[PDB]
Amino acid sequence: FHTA
Amino acid sequence: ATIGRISTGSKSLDKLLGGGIETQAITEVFGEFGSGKTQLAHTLAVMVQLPPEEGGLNGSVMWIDTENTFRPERIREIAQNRGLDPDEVLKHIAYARAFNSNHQMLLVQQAEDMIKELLNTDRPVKLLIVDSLTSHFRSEYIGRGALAERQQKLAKHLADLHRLANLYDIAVFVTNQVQILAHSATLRVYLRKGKGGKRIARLIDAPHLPEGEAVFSITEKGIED
Repeated sequence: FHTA
Repeated sequence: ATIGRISTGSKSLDKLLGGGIETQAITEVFGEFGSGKTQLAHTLAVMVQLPPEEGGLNGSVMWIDTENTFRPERIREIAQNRGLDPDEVLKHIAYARAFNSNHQMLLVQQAEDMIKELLNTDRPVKLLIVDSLTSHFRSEYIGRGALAERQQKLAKHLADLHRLANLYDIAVFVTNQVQILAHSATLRVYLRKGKGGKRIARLIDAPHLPEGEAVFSITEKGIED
């Protein structure tokens, strides 16, 4: 998961 | 522990839902291509970040995408048009693309790490989106023998999602493209695109919840009456  | 309720942005759809989608639940929206399932997901990913008196849960979002349909520009549009900072709203979305159904299933375990990290901060995870829940399962488990196998794997995936919803007080929102099978989501909402491009929602197999249909529009604010 990565920040948008 | 008491459940929370995320407004969808439509008063009509909220009423159908008893106030909004619930934490400690999996809400499945299903319908044909173009119905608006992914628009509702984008809308919820902004709404949940609002404070509770505005229909949110001051929450963070996790999003598992299987169809490359997440659009940061759409989040930006919805956020701006609701008085919010688009970059901050985006910051509180954690996003992963699932390569296949097995990776999709592992991503639920991966998600638990961030959920735990954020749990006792002021923006805990409150929404987990899986869009599409079923697309990889449909392409991988196909032909003679596949109905049983696919249903088993999908039920296990949904059990993992139910555990996160229930253990960490999260609303899980999942999409399913539908043109006899068992389903294990908490609540199933049938969505269709009708005359004029209005969207129409109906609860399925929920005899004690509102009978009737909600109608809403896709707009620059996400959805609205």
